[PDB]
Amino acid sequence: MLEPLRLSQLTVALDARLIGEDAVFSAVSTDSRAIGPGELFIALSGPRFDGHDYLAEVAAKGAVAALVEREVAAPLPQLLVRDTRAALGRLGALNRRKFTGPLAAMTGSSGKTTVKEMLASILRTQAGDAESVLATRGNLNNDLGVPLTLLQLAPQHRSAVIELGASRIGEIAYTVELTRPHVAIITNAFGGPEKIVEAKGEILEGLAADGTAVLNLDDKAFDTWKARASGRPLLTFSLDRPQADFRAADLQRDARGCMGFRLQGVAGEAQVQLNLLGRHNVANALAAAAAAHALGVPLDGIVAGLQALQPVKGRAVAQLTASGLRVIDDSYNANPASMLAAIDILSGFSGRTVLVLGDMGAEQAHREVGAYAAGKVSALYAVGPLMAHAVQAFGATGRHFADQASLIGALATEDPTTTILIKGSRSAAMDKVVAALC
Repeated sequence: MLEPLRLSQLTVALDARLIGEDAVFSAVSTDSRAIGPGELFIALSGPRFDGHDYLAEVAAKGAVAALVEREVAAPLPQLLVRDTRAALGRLGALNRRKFTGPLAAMTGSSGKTTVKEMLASILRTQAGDAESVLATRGNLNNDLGVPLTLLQLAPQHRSAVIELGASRIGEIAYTVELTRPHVAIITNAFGGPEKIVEAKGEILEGLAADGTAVLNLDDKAFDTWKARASGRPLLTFSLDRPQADFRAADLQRDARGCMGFRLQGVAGEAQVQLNLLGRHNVANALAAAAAAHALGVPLDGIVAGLQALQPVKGRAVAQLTASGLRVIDDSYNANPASMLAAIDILSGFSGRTVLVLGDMGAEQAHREVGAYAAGKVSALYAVGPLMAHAVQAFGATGRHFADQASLIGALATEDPTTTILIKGSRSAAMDKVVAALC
């Protein structure tokens, strides 16, 4: 928060009644399992629990008051409102309006998180100060996550990078109104494909008349979004089109498989080597570049921020071993969805490819993973009792191993130009296989 807030001064803003003594809070929590002294507890009703049941617990941990939508017959002061979700929203908006620094917001696919992390890297590198830039923590990006994020804005922040997510029409329109960005980015596009396009376009309505929209010229929804931008300043990005404001030429993988390119367009020209796999991440880099340009960052800061960004440990971390093997460490976690994506990542390499799996934390889901890999990778090597079903479904170039030591022994024979991707749920400990090779 920009400053502490007093209960009696929020009755107008929140249309609330104060019950009990006045109090001053300096942060908020929506969870009695993570609250401490000085904090306002906000009681939310959910599908499993009701925050209103935990007033004794928050009071004993030092919460100064509770925001509630019914009066509990209570161990601390209550600020009573009609809707605690809506009141949280108002508190987010209220705190945002005390923040005077540059603020960008982004939505689209899961690419939005990557654009957030790219842009945050750019801003923090340019500033030489990571704590001076606020960015949405994880995916705290919905009708609750956005205002909780805006409530983190504090006197040390000089700029902010907010992610907005949606699973319905109206959600982004609500949160972007709280957020009021100077720059809004849509990476790409509920009730169907046109509903998705309408939802993502809501981010543009949160811009002022001179706010900048960052749009993908390659997206089928470009025309619709440009129309909805209604004349606001626009920066475009493309992998294909010479007229886009931000462009990439000479896309090339380095030895790890990480994408490099030549940035072109209105910020100038420069070579950029990312530490990330995938052609689509070049497009995310262009969107981050455009947003940073709009916020005043020079070419060399854009380049340095993009090259500084590292993948999260155990999440598609590509690297070369001493023996010239390409190893993609995806060993953090796994489920059916993420297995399928990993297979598709590995399928983009042209040499021998080897998918290396441990059990997902049933037997049909393992069959489905094995069968989906057939036709996309050269071999499937796996360990774990459930993964026998994957190997069997995959076919004759699959191998099942009775333990990690024999799996590692097989992999130690793989030759340069081969690419290996290692993945399992946290319980499989496939990070040990990565450690043995790297």
